[PDB]
Amino acid sequence: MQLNDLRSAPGARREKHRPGRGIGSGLGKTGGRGHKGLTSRSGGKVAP
Amino acid sequence: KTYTAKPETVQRDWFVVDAAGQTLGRLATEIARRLRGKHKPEYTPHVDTGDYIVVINAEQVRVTGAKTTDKMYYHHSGFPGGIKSINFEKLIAKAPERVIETAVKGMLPKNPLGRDMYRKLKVYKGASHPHTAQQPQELKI
Amino acid sequence: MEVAAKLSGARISAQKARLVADQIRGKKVGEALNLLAFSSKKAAEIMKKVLESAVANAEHNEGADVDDLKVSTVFVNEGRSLKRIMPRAKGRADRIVKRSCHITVKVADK
Amino acid sequence: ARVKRGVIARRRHKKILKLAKGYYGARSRVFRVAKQAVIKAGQYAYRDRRQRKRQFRALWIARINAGARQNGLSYSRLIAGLKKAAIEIDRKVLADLAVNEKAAFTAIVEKAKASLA
Amino acid sequence: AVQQNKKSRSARDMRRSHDALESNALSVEKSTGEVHLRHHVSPDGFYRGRKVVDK
Amino acid sequence: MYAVIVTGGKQHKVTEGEFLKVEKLDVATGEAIDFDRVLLVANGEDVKIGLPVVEGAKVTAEVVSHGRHDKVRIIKFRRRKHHMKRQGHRQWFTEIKITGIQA
RNA sequence: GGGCUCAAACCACACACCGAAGCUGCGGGUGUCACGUAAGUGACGCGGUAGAGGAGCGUUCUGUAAGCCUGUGAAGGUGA
RNA sequence: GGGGAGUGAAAUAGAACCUGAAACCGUAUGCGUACAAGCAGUGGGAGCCUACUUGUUAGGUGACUGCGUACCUUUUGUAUA
Ligand SMILES: [Mg+2]
Ligand SMILES: [Mg+2]
Ligand SMILES: [Mg+2]
Ligand SMILES: [Mg+2]
Ligand SMILES: [Mg+2]
Ligand SMILES: [Mg+2]
Ligand SMILES: [Mg+2]
Ligand SMILES: [Mg+2]
Ligand SMILES: [Mg+2]
Ligand SMILES: [Mg+2]
Ligand SMILES: [Mg+2]
Ligand SMILES: [Mg+2]
Ligand SMILES: [Mg+2]
Ligand SMILES: [Mg+2]
Ligand SMILES: [Mg+2]
Ligand SMILES: [Mg+2]
Ligand SMILES: [Mg+2]
Ligand SMILES: [Mg+2]
Ligand SMILES: [Mg+2]
Ligand SMILES: [Mg+2]
Ligand SMILES: [Mg+2]
Ligand SMILES: [Mg+2]
Ligand SMILES: [Mg+2]
Repeated sequence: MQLNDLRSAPGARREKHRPGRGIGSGLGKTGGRGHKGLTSRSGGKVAP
Repeated sequence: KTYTAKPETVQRDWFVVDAAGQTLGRLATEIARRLRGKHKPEYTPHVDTGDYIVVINAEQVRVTGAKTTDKMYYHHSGFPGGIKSINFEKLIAKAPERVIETAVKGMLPKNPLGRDMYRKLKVYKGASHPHTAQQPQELKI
Repeated sequence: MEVAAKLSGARISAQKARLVADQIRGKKVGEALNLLAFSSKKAAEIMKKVLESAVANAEHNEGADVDDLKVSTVFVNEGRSLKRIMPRAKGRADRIVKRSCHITVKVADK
Repeated sequence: ARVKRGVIARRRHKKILKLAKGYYGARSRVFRVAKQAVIKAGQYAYRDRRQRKRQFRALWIARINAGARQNGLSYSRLIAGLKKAAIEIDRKVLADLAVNEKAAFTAIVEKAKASLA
Repeated sequence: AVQQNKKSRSARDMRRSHDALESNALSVEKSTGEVHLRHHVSPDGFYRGRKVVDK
Repeated sequence: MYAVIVTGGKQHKVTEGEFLKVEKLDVATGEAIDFDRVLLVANGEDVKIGLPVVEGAKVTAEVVSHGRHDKVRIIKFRRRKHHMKRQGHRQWFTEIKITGIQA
């Protein structure tokens, strides 16, 4: 046991999605929001 | 690995073809293919590996059908309305070598190499040519 | 040997000064001096001073002869610009660049 | 916390411009022009790996045609003869024989001529 | 009227292929050995042997 | 004297003492391979044409070294469609030295 | 387009050949299943926008670190 | 404003001064380029030059030639004028 020898179990921790960070990430240029419409807008949310 | 013909070591022969009684297009294909070097196993698409062709008796070339009066050669002078047309028959009477020269030029590539291959074609009106020192070998198609 | 003189911040454009520099490149210093003395260009008055300063460096720091020297290297580099404002017709303000250049003349006997 | 992009961005741009070496004008000096040229050159290079195989085969076939016609056969008749007599020499080697080993190429053509009839 | 495309540096320098300066016709006096413009009074003040401006 | 052999889906015209780069062979460095698919053996005016194989002919080579060709870059770009993938490639080869050609 | 007319047109028949990133060959990578409690074998796959899923690189800071490297040359810059 | 001298470990640390990137502008050398048509590359490829490893090599250039209408966005669809 060492401070540079400690891990969490596989699958315990994951990276968050980072949209709009280029083509290769799979979330580039729209962030998974599609093209237009309210849902693509900043603050665009449909009321419950 | 595959062989390429060096322009410095290309063997080029001289051939003389008699155009008397020959169909213009069918004689022009043999001339065009021998100016390209397509008859040589050393053929390279970017190298002029072809032979020199001397054509004699150019006015005696012939066209089938009614093409003697109907085949028309057009050119434009760059001026508005500057379209000019001449007959096969009247072009033979005026510039007979231009007939064979035109049929070969359209059959060659339209690039610097094709203009190089054209420079190896010598067309003459009489039965004699000035290149006797090159001793062309008669090439009857 | 090769000796150089440099004038930094010559108040003239590098494009204008390069026309004079192209005339004296590769010439014997005596000929180049006579060409610069009778040129109608403003750059030749400035260039001639740099050339004869290089000749003086070759004759003092290295002890040469003017008749053995030739202009081996001459080049003009762009220097610091000075930024100015010129008024135009309808309140438009236009930026004026006041160009300067670095003139380097190298003489060599070789 | 705060991450400057200068060092990493310079390394990225220099890799592209190094690939644009030898290109004309802005295609070798200006990053956003050089970037397009490096991508397009890559598209061409991928496509020309395919085209090279076609171009060389067309060159072999033309030389085999010229070599075989010097021996009284057209290309199409020689290939059919080289299948009737089970000769599996490929066109790259056949085109090398027709230029460099003409006696060997003549023997193969005669073997194809005999097989046809 | 203005360019649709920025002119390339090659094209800029090609227009300037006619901008090179010419050299004047220089002569040497014989009375003094002095360099002057051909057909001009010398900077010392001599023309074809004789002093004309006398400073 | 040259022979035509088949190696790795391709054919090569080979002579004695020639160095070749063929598709990777599962033969250790320094061992001697014997090519049996010989299509044409020519000793000079003594051309032997296999139908398809020259009967009783063997070309013997020696594995000089293994290695990878210069890297090739693979780029797939679809303009206006937000798509680009890159890929490198280095093809394995085996360098052989033709130590003998027998008719 | 050149040019073409017992065609280099049209009709019929036949035997050849060319022709793609299709198929085969040779070498390599990868996905999913199955056999493997293994290295790996077998089969079938592997164009792709929006979009979902998976696996990573790199950058700055903190710990590991009063460690390790470093004026016998750090970071940075510029070539191979 | 420079060239020397000198100071300094270092002056291309010289006061607009640590490092000193890019655009952009030059000088030098090598090769190419004035009968040639277009996204300027890519595939093939001669010659020349340089360096050693002295030609199955490395680097630079690249005649000639096949193919080839930037990118982003937005769109049913864009070389798009
Ligand atoms: Mg997607
Ligand atoms: Mg949008
Ligand atoms: Mg919509
Ligand atoms: Mg929507
Ligand atoms: Mg074409
Ligand atoms: Mg076939
Ligand atoms: Mg194919
Ligand atoms: Mg496939
Ligand atoms: Mg496989
Ligand atoms: Mg597929
Ligand atoms: Mg996919
Ligand atoms: Mg840091
Ligand atoms: Mg000291
Ligand atoms: Mg410091
Ligand atoms: Mg500084
Ligand atoms: Mg020219
Ligand atoms: Mg043009
Ligand atoms: Mg190449
Ligand atoms: Mg084209
Ligand atoms: Mg619309
Ligand atoms: Mg389109
Ligand atoms: Mg536009
Ligand atoms: Mg336009």
